[PDB]
Amino acid sequence: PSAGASIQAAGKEIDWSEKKLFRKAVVSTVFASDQVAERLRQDLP
Amino acid sequence: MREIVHVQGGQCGNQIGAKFWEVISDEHGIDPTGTYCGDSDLQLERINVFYNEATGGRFVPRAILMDLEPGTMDSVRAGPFGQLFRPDNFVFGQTGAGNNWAKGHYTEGAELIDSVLDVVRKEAEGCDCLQGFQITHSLGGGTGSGMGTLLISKVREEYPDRIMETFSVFPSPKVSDTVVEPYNATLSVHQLVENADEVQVIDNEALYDICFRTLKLTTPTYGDLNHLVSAAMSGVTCCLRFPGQLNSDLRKLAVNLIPFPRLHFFLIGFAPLTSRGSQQYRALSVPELTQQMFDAKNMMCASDPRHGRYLTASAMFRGRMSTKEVDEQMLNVQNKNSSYFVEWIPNNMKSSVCDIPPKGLKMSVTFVGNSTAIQEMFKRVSDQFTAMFRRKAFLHWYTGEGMDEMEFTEAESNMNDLVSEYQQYQ
Amino acid sequence: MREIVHVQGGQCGNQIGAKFWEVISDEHGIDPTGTYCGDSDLQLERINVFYNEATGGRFVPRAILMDLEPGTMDSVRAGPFGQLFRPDNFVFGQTGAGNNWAKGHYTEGAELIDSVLDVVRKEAEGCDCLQGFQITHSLGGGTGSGMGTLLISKVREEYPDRIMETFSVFPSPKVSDTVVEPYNATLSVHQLVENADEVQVIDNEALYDICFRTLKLTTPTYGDLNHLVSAAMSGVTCCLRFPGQLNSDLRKLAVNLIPFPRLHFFLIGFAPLTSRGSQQYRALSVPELTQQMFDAKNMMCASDPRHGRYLTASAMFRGRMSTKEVDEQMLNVQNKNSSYFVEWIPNNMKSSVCDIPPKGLKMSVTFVGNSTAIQEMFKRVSDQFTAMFRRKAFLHWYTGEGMDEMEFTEAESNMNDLVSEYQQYQ
Amino acid sequence: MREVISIHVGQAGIQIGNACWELFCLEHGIQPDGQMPDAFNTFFSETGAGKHVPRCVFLDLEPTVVDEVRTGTYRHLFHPEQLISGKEDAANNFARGHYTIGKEIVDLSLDRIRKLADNCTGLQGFLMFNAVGGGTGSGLGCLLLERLSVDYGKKSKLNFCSWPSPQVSTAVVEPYNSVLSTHSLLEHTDVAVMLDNEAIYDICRRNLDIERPTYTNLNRLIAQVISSLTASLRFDGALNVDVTEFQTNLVPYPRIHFMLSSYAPIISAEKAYHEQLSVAEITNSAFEPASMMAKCDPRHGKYMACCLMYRGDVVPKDVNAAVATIKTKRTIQFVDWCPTGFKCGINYQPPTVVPGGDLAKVMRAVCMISNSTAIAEVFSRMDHKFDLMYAKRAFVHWYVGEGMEEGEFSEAREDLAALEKDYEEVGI
Amino acid sequence: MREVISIHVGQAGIQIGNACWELFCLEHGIQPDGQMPDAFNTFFSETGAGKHVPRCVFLDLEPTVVDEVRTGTYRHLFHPEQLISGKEDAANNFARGHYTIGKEIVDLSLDRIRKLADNCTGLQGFLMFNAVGGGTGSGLGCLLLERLSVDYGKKSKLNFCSWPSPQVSTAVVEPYNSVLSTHSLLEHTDVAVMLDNEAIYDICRRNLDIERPTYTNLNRLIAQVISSLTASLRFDGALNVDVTEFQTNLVPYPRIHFMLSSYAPIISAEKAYHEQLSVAEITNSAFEPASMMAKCDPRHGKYMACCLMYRGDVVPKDVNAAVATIKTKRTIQFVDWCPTGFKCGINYQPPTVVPGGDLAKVMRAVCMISNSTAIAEVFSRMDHKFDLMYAKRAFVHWYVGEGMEEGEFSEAREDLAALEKDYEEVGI
Amino acid sequence: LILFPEGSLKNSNNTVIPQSHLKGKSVALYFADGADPKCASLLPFLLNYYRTMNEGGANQKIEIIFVSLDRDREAFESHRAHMPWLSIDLENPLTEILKRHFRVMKEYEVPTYGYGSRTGVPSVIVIGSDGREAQFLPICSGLEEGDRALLRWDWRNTKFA
Ligand SMILES: Nc1nc2c(ncn2[C@@H]2O[C@H](COP(=O)(O)OP(=O)(O)OP(=O)(O)O)[C@@H](O)[C@H]2O)c(=O)[nH]1
Ligand SMILES: Nc1nc2c(ncn2[C@@H]2O[C@H](COP(=O)(O)OP(=O)(O)OP(=O)(O)O)[C@@H](O)[C@H]2O)c(=O)[nH]1
Ligand SMILES: Nc1nc2c(ncn2[C@@H]2O[C@H](COP(=O)(O)OP(=O)(O)O)[C@@H](O)[C@H]2O)c(=O)[nH]1
Ligand SMILES: Nc1nc2c(ncn2[C@@H]2O[C@H](COP(=O)(O)OP(=O)(O)O)[C@@H](O)[C@H]2O)c(=O)[nH]1
Ligand SMILES: [Mg+2]
Ligand SMILES: [Mg+2]
Repeated sequence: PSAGASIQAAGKEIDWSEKKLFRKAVVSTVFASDQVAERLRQDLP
Repeated sequence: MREIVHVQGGQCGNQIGAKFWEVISDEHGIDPTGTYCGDSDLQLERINVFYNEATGGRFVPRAILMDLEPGTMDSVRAGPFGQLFRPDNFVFGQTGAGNNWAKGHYTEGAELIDSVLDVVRKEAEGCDCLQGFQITHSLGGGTGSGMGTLLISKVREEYPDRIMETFSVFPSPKVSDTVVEPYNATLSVHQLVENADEVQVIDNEALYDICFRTLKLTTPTYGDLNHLVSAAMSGVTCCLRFPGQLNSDLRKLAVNLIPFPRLHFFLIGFAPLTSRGSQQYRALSVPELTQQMFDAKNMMCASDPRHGRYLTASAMFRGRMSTKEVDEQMLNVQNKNSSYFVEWIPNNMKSSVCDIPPKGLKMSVTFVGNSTAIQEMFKRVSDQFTAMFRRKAFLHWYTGEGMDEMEFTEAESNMNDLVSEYQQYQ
Repeated sequence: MREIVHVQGGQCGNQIGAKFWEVISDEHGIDPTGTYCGDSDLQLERINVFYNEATGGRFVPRAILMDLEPGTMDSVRAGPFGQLFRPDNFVFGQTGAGNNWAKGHYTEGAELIDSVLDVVRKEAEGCDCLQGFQITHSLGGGTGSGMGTLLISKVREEYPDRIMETFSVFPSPKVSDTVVEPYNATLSVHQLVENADEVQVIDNEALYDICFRTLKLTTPTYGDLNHLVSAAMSGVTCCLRFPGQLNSDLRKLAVNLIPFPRLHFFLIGFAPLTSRGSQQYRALSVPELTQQMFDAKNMMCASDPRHGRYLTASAMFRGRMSTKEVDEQMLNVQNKNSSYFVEWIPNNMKSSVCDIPPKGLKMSVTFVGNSTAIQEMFKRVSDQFTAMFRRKAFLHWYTGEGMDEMEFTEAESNMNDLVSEYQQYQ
Repeated sequence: MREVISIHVGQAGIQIGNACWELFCLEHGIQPDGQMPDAFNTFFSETGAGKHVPRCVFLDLEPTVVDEVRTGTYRHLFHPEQLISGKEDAANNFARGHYTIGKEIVDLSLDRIRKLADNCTGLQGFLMFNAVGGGTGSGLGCLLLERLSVDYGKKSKLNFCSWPSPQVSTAVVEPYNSVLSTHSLLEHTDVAVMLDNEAIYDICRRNLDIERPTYTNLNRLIAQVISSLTASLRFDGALNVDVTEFQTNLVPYPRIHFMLSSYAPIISAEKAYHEQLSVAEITNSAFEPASMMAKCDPRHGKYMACCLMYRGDVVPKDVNAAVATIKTKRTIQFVDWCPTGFKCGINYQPPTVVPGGDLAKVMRAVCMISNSTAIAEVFSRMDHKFDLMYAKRAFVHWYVGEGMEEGEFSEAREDLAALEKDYEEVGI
Repeated sequence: MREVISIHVGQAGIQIGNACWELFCLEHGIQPDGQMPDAFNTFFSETGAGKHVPRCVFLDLEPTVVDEVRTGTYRHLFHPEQLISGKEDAANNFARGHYTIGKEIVDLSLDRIRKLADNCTGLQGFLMFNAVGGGTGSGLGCLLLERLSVDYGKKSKLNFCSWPSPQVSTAVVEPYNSVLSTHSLLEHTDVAVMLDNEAIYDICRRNLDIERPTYTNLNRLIAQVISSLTASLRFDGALNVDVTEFQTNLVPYPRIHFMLSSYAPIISAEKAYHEQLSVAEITNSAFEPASMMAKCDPRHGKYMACCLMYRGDVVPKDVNAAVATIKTKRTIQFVDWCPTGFKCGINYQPPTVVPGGDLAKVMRAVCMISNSTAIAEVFSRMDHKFDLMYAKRAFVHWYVGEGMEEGEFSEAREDLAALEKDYEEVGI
Repeated sequence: LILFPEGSLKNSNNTVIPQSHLKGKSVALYFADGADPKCASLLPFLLNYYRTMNEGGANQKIEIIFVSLDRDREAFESHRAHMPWLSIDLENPLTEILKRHFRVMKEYEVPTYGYGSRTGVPSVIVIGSDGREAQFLPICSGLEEGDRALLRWDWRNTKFA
């Protein structure tokens, strides 16, 4: 019985933390405005 | 005081809603941490129109972001100005509304409408009195035409005394995104005409033509369309939040611009718009802003207003300006091309001035009109609908969720006699 | 001047009063050893209502830990805040009930009931004049529903004027844990209905959906339910410990909640309940706490109040507040709900501002209401009872330890007699 | 504190106990010399300087299976006086074990059982590990259990039987002595958990990937079964199940108490890391028809009560979710007098693994023990088997020789004929 | 969250799965063991400490390709018992895959996909990959979709067939196999795109200059197609679509659900350098009447619906303007009643190239899933290939002597002919 | 303690590695004979298994050390040129000490070392830190299942720590 270093099978560390209603989302250039944001701002470079 | 509940729905609805809070927060000095960096009383003297203080100096918005699919909630929250809303108001489904009106209005939206209605009555019954709701759904697709219009019937019968404005995005059949657009459009007109009082039709062909021909941008994206729409969105409710000489709430737009209670689909266009070069050559004054808003390559509907007539109109002038030039310029347009302005209404339009201009600008106009050229919108989608319904095209889904053959014939009828009610006032 | 004698029954009772004696002890500033370690002189005023002072400066709780399994109090005495109790009132059995109602109320509980009634009356007879007793009995099991309810019968005759307020945990069928929970529950009801004063019913099912749909946590333990009930245990006894602007004790909750002398069973809520994400975005003032109080999801019973009338109530607000936002929101919800409110009573609401909130919290409230909508949770158990008992299933071990068959058919004869009684006031 | 005196009879019971007492030693770490290099007081009795001695009485009328464990590795753990042995084997014969060769050993076995039942406070049950397939297991098992009925009347007396499996049968007289032992299993036993060889044959090939296991590999599975059953008594955890409430949630009528069993995470370590053993996965693998360790399709007969022994790191709420998963499934049927049909227990320490065995590490396991009406055709298949040899009375002269008045076969015929007749009488 | 079980049946279905579960592994970052050095939720259930496993079953009634994956590189990416095999295959016969050898494999496969569907309720649909030109692919694939309808029914069942080619068939009995399996292909699947082999040979003969391609190259182009339909099913994107949004927007009538597929650009290193990839350029090469991947000229028919999956560095107005130029060309016709026949979906993630493969590192790609009346041609070649052999009952004694009887061959004829009259009555 | 001294452990192309180059890996000895039909049948399976394990991953997971039970040095090198993993020279008495420690002999038993149980040829056996046995892969044993008992390996729970 000296073999006590037998690591657990199936990586089951059940989620003690709260759930995540939000998953990662890459910020997209297509839904980011730019362009007309500075055209409706009278920038005058 | 008077609060405007914002009832974003669908992928198009939440994306234009996020940019709407991106153009209202920068006017109100709001950081996306709820704080206020600014030095004017004028930004918080009426902060209760769109923002609610929650016990920590944070002005969380009144926005009820919904859909039936778990994707575009994540894009908004992780996006810019995203960590400003309330996650309880991020009410969503888990399945996918696959451009199907039947399972957005009748079956799948039925088990989510009760939870969304709880959220909207949460932030609407606790106030002094609400001025009115504000939906920004899209009238093409599954949950925009579905879940978006389903609540419109439910909260109309719950509050049948208040203004209900809808920045609906009509489908573009010239070049489109789906095939079942005619079904998702005709089955949403007949309940947007009986349970709504200010529709604001927005086409994507206009959003693409006027960003490229007027603004002279080679490739401006979806968020660029969102900022163009949301610029008009802020300019309709400018007078509610910011003070002005001739103020105008949403009900003031309705009382002056609705000839008959069924004729309430409105054109809308924001009309200072110069290109990258012409920002230093154009002259910002009231006559030049007046000429732009009647010019058809400023219009955000892509139904040409000079093919029809003008029952009535309006222009929310926004900025410091002299008020004679507000109203003497409007008979310059009413007397020059009087072939459009109809004869059974003298001085067809409603002017208004809110003193605070939008950010960066000095003077802006938000032209809203009721022209009988939107009957061309209901004409080209009628062409799409009668070609498909005559051959029972794409039907087994819709008859699959229980809704049957009969209500197409009054969906066509409610749109056809709406065209006939625009023929006999031009 | 007032004293409460607390007895914990069953493995549920000795683990829900294990956390109750944690939450009320740091509310009075008590070390695990027993010394006073607090920040306010407003902790050491009514220590007498839950504690007895010992030699040396060490307060000992008035807690009789009552069970027949010895292993439960071994874990309590080894866990935190369990060595605070006096060892001589750890009245432990060794045989233990087999989740039988006969095991405790007729055999192998009756020899030990003299051991528990002697230690109960030792704490009880030493008093100025006590309010009464609180018992955390656990309908569905064998010891809390068994010998714990015989404590309810055999304390009522020695103290017939002192209150018999009692917290209960009924067995919900989808969170069922023992097949004979129908037999244990309905045998524990028909004795509790004639010997009790205030039965605060709690369900494990509705403890799950308040932590899954409001506290926003998926499967992270069972002790989350114990702490949520333990806030409600101390929220009702706010005036017996701390001063209040308006005062109400449990005898106040007797006259203003029980209309007729068989209307005992009450519904319990607690509603400053905020999730992790909505912590920054939620206003913790009085209007947002009176709406979650009456939110049917927040109630700790799966016995939906919208499916029934609503006789009386008591609003136990706990935090420094103005009384003139307590009570207009009582009449606001009473006018705006209307039909879900009994009609032969003008005001169905009670209010009592307690001046000192629990630590962390600025402001709290605990619902104690008497609604007819506990009829469906009772009738749900009665459907279970008529399942096995119609053919006499699982019955040869309730008749082998004493009992005849007559007390089973009497347990249902006064069961449906009560649910009909709750029903016809609707 | 608590203790459960184990009584093993027959070579199957002895070899099963060689794996069960193997595994109890390594759960709470106890070396074969008794020494450890309050939880041990469920199967061990501390006496002296760390000399933990088991609570068992070995029994066999032949000196071959228990002399061999005297010379093995447990000469010192198993203290050498309760390893009761005889000389003449009962030879697959009920009339030998229940009669002439066997009264000499009941007297000494009852002595050491009485010494083991009156040396620790509040004994809690008797786990018998018998073998109804032969001689000493069935014959001495029946006589001994009939004496415990009067010596301890109020007493819980769980059994663990190896019933003759349908196609596998290593002795031809198994159908006789199986029916002859129903008299000892119908009115003298509280819990009758049913095991047989060929179902634990199949449970190891398709799940543990051993195509040639042995009775060691079988008895490791049985040792896992009773370890989960007695894990709540020995150890601590939320919502414990005692032996006192074990039969209270499984035995509806005093005569129908024949249960079954299924384990769940029986996977070798290769295809155990490749599956996430969730609560819903292991409970549906438990209710799988092929996971019963009896030839019993649990679909020709409706369930009556279940006892799902979860153990390890399991939360008490997703157990309710997975139970609700089973309830809504139409392939797992229930009968109409049980809107609730589950009593579940939960331990906290993980299901142990034997170093050198066929199992892996999991901190979860469902040892569900269920009392269904589908146990009836296990007995009724033996009814047709018994009648085919009794018609012209072969293998009978031995029984009639050492006892067995002709008519005990007839009363055991009608005893087991009344047994399954109760079963379809209950479920309608 | 969202997930699809990818059933891989037959021998060609396994060989497609060998290519798809290499491109998907490179796309998600999964090692051949399973660890990584939350988009991995539609394909890879997290069964470990970073150790993923595909939600797929490898199914072939012949053991030789199943064991070859079991001894290959991805022998630990896959759970060992997900790879279900038999011993005798079906050899080129519908009724062997459907009846005799199919008893003993459907019970364990449908059990396994039940244990792959219980990990989440939010399953989008099932995929099934087969070759309807031979024994196991058509034979077991028919019986699989039969029983899949009596289990989860509203759940979508897609299909990526490997239909016989005009002159390429590499079998002699294949018109009997293909025609007689159309019944499962017409009443039990929802999306039924055709993919014959020598169209893909033509793709890597004109656009890749490979005069000597193998089956492993064809599977790579198929795997790139599967990656681009389910690119939206795991990632972000401007326009997001799931599997039910395909069917509602591409299938006009319930019987008309056989699709065609194209993918562009299929280009290599010597080509990609001298050419500018603009959205109009890729959609032009996708719409040309030779890039169709099952041998069906769209000029000999009328389009009914068209789904395009833009993927990578693509802006929406380059989609929205170049789709107009397609509509203006007279060589392509939409029939009468779909003058919005275009479902465009935009992703951000570029198509990942398998290193040392045959494709470039293109930043933008389109896959076509289109419906047309032109695919009366792909089923009418089976009309004179089946009926001309069937005139005097060729290759019939295998099928009738093995369970199926004569007459079911007749039933397949009006099943295909009712499909043929259906496509000609819709487009007029 | 030390199992393999400084000059004992040599891999392919004859470079000696010390004990330091072996942690983090699942280590087995492999007692095999050159002329033995069991070994000749088992060796391609061991080669393929070793190649798949130690090629498809982010770490070198398993590792095998050869020990010859053959007759001479030419038979050593003829066997040795076929395996790529570690090995011990036959003339080192370390092989004989491992033979006596792990009981893997070849029926020459009473002439020198007359104890009992035998565990014959071949034997791949996984080892640990202090040279203790961990688990036996049952090629020729009580399970006697050949050419697939290599799959009974447990690399995660047996590591040379
Ligand atoms: N599970 C299991 N069953 C066994 C084992 N050994 C024997 N059996 C079964 O026991 C049944 C017969 O009982 P035996 O143990 O062989 O003999 P007995 O009960 O001691 O009585 P005798 O016949 O007098 O030796 C057979 O059906 C065997 O299948 C074992 O090690 N494990
Ligand atoms: N695309 C593709 N098609 C293949 C491949 N291998 C075989 N096919 C096609 O499959 C058809 C023959 O069926 P197979 O897939 O070989 O085998 P089967 O129909 O599943 O029946 P079995 O051989 O018994 O398993 C022929 O039309 C082949 O052209 C492949 O690797 N890729
Ligand atoms: N103007 C604009 N249109 C959008 C946006 N997102 C999507 N759309 C349009 O919405 C149509 C597709 O509808 P969809 O979003 O799928 O409907 P849903 O079911 O409500 O999600 C397409 O024509 C898009 O052009 C946006 O951010 N702005
Ligand atoms: N809320 C709560 N419920 C519990 C707790 N412990 C057990 N329960 C449940 O309460 C029910 C009552 O059982 P109980 O009488 O206490 O068990 P017994 O002491 O063994 O007779 C059981 O079915 C448990 O599921 C706890 O700590 N808190
Ligand atoms: Mg034996
Ligand atoms: Mg083939």
